[PDB]
Amino acid sequence: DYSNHVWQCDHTRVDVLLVDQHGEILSRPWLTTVIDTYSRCIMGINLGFDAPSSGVVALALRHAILPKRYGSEYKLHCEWGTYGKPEHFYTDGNHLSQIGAQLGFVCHLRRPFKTLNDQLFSTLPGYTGDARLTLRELEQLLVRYIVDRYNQSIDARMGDQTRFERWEAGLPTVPVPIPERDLDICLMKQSRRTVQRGGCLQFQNLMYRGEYLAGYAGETVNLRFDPRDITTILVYRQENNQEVFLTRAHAQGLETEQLALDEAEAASRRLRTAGKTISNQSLLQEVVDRDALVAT
Amino acid sequence: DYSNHVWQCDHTRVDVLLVDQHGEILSRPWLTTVIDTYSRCIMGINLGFDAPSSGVVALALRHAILPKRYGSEYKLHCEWGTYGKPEHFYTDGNHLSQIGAQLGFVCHLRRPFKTLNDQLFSTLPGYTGDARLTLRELEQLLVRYIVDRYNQSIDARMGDQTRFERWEAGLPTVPVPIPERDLDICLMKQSRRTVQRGGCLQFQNLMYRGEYLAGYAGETVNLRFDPRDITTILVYRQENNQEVFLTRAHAQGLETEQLALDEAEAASRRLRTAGKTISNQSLLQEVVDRDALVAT
Amino acid sequence: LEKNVIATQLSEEAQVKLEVIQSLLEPCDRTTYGQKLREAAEKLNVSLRTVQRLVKNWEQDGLVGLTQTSRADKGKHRIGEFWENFITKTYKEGNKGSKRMTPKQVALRVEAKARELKDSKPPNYKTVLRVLAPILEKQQKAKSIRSPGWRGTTLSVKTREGKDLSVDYSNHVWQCDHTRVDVLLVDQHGEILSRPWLTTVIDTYSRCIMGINLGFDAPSSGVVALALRHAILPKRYGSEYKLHCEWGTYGKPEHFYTDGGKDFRSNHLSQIGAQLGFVCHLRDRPSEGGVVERPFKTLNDQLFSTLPGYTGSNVQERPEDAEKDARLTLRELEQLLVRYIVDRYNQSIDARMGDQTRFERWEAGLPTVPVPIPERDLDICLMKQSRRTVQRGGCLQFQNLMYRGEYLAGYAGETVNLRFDPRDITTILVYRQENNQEVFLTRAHA
Amino acid sequence: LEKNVIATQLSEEAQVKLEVIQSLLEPCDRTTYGQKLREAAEKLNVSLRTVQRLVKNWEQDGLVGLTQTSRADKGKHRIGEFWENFITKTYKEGNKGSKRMTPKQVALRVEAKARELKDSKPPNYKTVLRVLAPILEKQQKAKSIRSPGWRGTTLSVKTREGKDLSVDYSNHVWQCDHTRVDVLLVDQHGEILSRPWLTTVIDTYSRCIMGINLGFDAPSSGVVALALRHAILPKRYGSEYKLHCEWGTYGKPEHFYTDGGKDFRSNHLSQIGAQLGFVCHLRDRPSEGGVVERPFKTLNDQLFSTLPGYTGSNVQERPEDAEKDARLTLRELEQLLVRYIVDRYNQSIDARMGDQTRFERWEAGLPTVPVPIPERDLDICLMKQSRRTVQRGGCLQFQNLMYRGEYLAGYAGETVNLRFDPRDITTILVYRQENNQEVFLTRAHA
DNA sequence: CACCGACGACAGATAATTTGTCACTGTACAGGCCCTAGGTCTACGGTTAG
DNA sequence: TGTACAGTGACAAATTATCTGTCGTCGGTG
DNA sequence: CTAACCGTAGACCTA
DNA sequence: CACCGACGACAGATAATTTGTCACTGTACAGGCCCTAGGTCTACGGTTAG
DNA sequence: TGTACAGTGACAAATTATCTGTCGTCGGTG
DNA sequence: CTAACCGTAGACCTA
Ligand SMILES: [Mg+2]
Ligand SMILES: [Mg+2]
Repeated sequence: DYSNHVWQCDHTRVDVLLVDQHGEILSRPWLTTVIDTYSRCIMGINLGFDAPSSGVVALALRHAILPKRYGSEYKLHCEWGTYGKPEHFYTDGNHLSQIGAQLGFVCHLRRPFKTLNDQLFSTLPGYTGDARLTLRELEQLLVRYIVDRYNQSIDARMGDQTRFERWEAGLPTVPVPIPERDLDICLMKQSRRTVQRGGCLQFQNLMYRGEYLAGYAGETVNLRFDPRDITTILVYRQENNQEVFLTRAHAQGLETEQLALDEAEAASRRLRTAGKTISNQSLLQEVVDRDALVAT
Repeated sequence: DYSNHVWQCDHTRVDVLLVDQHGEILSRPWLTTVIDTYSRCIMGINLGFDAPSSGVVALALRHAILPKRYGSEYKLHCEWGTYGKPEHFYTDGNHLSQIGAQLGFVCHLRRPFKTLNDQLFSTLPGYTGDARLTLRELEQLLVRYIVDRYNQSIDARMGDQTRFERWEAGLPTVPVPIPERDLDICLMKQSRRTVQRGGCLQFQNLMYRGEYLAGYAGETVNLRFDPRDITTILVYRQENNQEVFLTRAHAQGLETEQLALDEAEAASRRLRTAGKTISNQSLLQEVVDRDALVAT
Repeated sequence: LEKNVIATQLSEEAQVKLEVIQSLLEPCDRTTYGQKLREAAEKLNVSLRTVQRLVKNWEQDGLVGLTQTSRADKGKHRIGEFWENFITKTYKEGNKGSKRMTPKQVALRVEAKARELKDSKPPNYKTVLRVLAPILEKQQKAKSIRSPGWRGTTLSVKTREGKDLSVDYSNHVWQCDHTRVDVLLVDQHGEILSRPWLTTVIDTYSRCIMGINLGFDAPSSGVVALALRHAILPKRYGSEYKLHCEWGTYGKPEHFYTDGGKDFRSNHLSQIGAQLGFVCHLRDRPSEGGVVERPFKTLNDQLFSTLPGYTGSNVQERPEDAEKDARLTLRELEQLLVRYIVDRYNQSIDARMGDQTRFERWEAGLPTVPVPIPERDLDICLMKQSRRTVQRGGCLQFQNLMYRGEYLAGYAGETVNLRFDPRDITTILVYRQENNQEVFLTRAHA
Repeated sequence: LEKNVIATQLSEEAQVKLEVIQSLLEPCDRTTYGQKLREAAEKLNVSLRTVQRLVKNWEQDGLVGLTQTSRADKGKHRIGEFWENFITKTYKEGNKGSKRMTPKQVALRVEAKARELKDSKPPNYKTVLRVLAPILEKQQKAKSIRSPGWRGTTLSVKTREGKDLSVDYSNHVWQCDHTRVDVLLVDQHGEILSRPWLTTVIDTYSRCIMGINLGFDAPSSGVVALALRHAILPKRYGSEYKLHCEWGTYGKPEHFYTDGGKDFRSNHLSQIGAQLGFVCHLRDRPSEGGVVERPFKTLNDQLFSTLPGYTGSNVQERPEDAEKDARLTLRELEQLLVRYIVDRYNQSIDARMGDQTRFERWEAGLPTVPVPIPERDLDICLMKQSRRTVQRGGCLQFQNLMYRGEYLAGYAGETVNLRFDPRDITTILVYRQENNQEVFLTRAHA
């Protein structure tokens, strides 16, 4: 009956082929979206390679809830102005209701895709129905469509206002941003890491250095991060029945450009592939057998 | 409607004071009985110091089920001739139904004591309402009453036959004894022991030596025993989801007379105090403080 | 000698099945029984057939039939028989003798062979780790079995000869050995001397300490004789030792049960044994006499590890501060050791049994009141040389010296026995054979 | 810089409470709300008053308020403050310096004090074990922190002086050290010789092995010079070594970064350094250069532990068979070591990064093609004595010998420099100062 | 004024936490690291020249 | 059956911070 | 009597 | 002869088990046990007597 | 940011013994 | 010239 009264989530396999940084072929990605049913406006998205099973939506919701703040690189003209909790959130069928509950809204269990197909995806390189497209590029394209076209379009059910304008028009009150740390029930976790002397951690073959983490050299901690950007990781101390936030740590030795999780894995497996090629065609096997024969 | 159609169990605190082997005062014992409701005949008993909670009845049932075979020491004149499963077994409120189930009879949940009071207990030394009585002596007295008097008495509800004779009279068939090992779902257990070289185990400060246990020196086994007689212990190997009988082991270095569990604990607790007695007066303390002063 | 597998506690699915079964075991009108089957299938939500196998299954296996049957391929390997045996064989050879083989090196050898044989699919390293697992594992228990020891009040020990010797009473069998003390010492000036040897004599029957000595003299027959001398004569100490109890032990053993090192199979000790009247026996293996060795650990744990200059049991744990911190002298350490032994150690409760202190076990167990052996009858611990010849004029040949004294000249040309103190040979006691008896003649001077 | 405690996953009781709360947070008709409270109490079966605290509780603590609140006395001790501090203090003193204290001994000291103070209720031994627990525990992590090392492609090392030295290219910085080889050797007759010393020169930039030598000569400036000689000149081996690849490394370092032991701060090495033109630097601590030391472990793990006569790595693990099994000679072992280094070790992938082999890291990283140093220009490794005086007649004084040769007589009374081979002093090369330049004059004969 | 929700003063019951007790088991006692091979640096009885 | 002390699971008893009622009081609402 | 000078040997430090 | 329970021949689906892959972490490299002090047992150049 | 290889959790893929249906057949019963 | 005899020293084993 009003804007943010009811939110609805949706998911699909996206039939666009992605190709990696080294020209290697990757499998097809998943897309999950969150939409406000009052004006049909897109609140937030999640594009990646993981199935919308248990996870993904947790991060998509977080994306919807938190302010957007996109960079110059996405070449956006319009501001993606939403943030804030709904009264109800519908998802496609416990932890999902725990999120609702810790945040303040009711979770329920149980179609933008029609327009992405026609207006974006079927027109992109690698469309499965030769050409290359990385995940980062695809996500830039996707948000450009959503912030500057879809949400700016006037629907046939309204005619007067755009999907975002009606969203604005229907707000019964000024929403107030929630401090981000309040959202740390969504971020993905690694269960155990040890603090290295000086206050450092390893994650995905990168080294991280923490602020005041040094006093714990030798203890076990666990950590959370946003797969879209792993340059800063949240470190938690493990208390009985609680993860109590300890500090933040920054990646070191990497490139200036912000690094995503899929990109880190890719670099690491390329290095492994390379190692598996030198080998010991005869150099090592011969030596071992000869060593044994000479000993005998 | 027939003998062993329905069995009923009963329990009480017995208000007779027992005194230990060293003249030390013990707390009051529990008694649990199993009775055949067709002729009101006592099938088996369990006398000890543990409450009829979870345990005890398991052993009393086993006692009822297995042949009795009492020794010369109980000075019995009559044979305690019962053995065998009933159709139904009632106890006073899972594991109890698992026993039923593995053995073959139905377990149900929900008054001989009136006569023990008048005809045995109120007349014994230590009756709480100065004199000494050990647990072993009391149990001998109890079974003497049950085998040669209670079950041999003609009840007012019959007049023709004794409680045992009617039990006999009401059997629709010849019961057949069950190999004892089939009853190893009742015996008390210790969860872990290690086999010592040569094939030996410690239990209650006694050493036991097994038959063919030697091949397992160094492995973990668990064990079961009858609290009334701990001279031979049953050793089991731990398989996934099963205790698989391995062997039997006999006590060594002890007296010829069969040893009960309560008696073993008593001897051991008789040594601990004997150790706590001498201690060190000024002796040790003086030496330690002097050692420190001389060092400085 | 078989059977009896008794099931472990059943989980929830089985618990439900159990109840279903309890209802279906009992026969009744055939049609009603049929109804129960239908009901059984709905309670389980499976099929109208299934519950026939479930009951039948129960009929033979009771509670066990309700457990999950394992896949029964467990423990098997899917690789070729040739390779499994190849891996096992390689490893057994790899550790034969003084060398060592790692599972990773084995996996490489396997790969090398695979090449020779043109086998495109040898097992992976991870697999080798799994195949050798049970072999690496058994060993861990094999090296760590804890012996039961003895149960108490009865004991015997074996000799090299395989003879069983009983230990029946106090001063029946005594044992002796040597160790080092894990403490560095200094002299009266602060200069460091290497840690001392500790020699103990222990009463086997009671485990009470009979006598000790410690100092810088390497083990010898001489050291043993000095140790025995202390263990045999009545003890006494001065007030400076700040003792509460007297150390009351003395006597003479019947058997001397000890190690096979040269310090104990010497002619010197044999002479002692012959003169005092006791017999020596040798251990079969280090594990045979443990009562003699054992107490050395308790000294480290209760006394020496609390003193400055403490080293360690091994060089792996030797404190780095161990060389600089030492300040104790031999005299001071000995005083500490004596007070420790007297008012604490021999005052503890026997470990095997009862309420007897070590000192008391010993005293209650001694058949008779001992008679002190006069101190002057310990001259027998002096060494005897089996022969020197007396020279004309009455002088005798010894260790690059000549000795002379009363009588000797009239006995020139005779072969004689010489008893002397290895520490001071100023004079010698000369014996001659008279009817195969060793009889004293004279005391000769250098 | 605070807050954000986020609850752990909730158990079943809390899950039920959560649902109750979801129903009660939402306002509605007051009376209906009242009905919900009644319903809430029945779903929980507690009271009509409880659920007001439960919601309020949720209102402030969210999911955390649904967890079980801890007792909040956790970690506290019930004994007197005096005793808790007494125990902590005693223990800290008990392990100061070279000595060791056990928790057991501490508990006794406590008891002794309790007597002095007439305190009838000191803590029990079990309590002492618990009070000291956190102290014994922290130590276990403290001794075991794993350093991150370096992330790759960039590195530097410190000197004793605190100077940072970069490692920028192949043959920039070389390192050298000495160890023992854990293998006993025999001679051509089967007679055992003590295990040999191994000396290595390692290229810091690439971690490729530059040259080795092993044998029975104890570390010296002489050994170092011999090691350098091998590392500097072009290498070649015969067919008997059964090699597949050539060992291709040679050149000259700029820095010689090594230990501070006397073998490396000698006038002899300094002369070498001056003549060849490179500079020496000393490690600050054993943990500072790890790249030089490290490879010694991989030799034990991949090569030496597979050979007969292997003697473990300590004295705790020394195989008992180690003394009897040795059959290898020095010549044979050296051949094995060379083939190992050449066709396996220097062929492995750099551990820090990429797909470069050790050998390749080195070659890609060397700025220029090296020019071989003529073998005859290694005469500079011979020792130079700073002075002897030439005697009348032309003879010079040396090591208890006189030497003579062409020219010398005309230079008598001059002070001269002598270059000689410590292994063979049959002749000496004589130099004199000419304008502060060292200029060759003659070769003198014994 | 009457009914229901929120908060508190108060007492009473209750599991959580700590402390003390008892039986079963791992592991060192078993000759053993202060000694050794270099180098620098310097003192020096003896020898020789004035 | 090699040996004997330091350290460790399993459990009972004492103390206490915290949860639960019952009732009283204040505030909002009908 | 007096002053200058290479080979042994001792004190000390380190791996 | 018709209906229901028990057993089997057969095919198909399914979790259990094994094997292979990948990222994160513990621990030795840092001069170091073959040497030493007894005893037995015997060989022996030199010395001395015939 | 001391160092690099042997050993180890966490998870995906291939193979297979075993459980589940559907139906047919034999035996007991009405 | 030839035979007998105590003190050093060497081979070997063990804790
Ligand atoms: Mg070094
Ligand atoms: Mg010995």
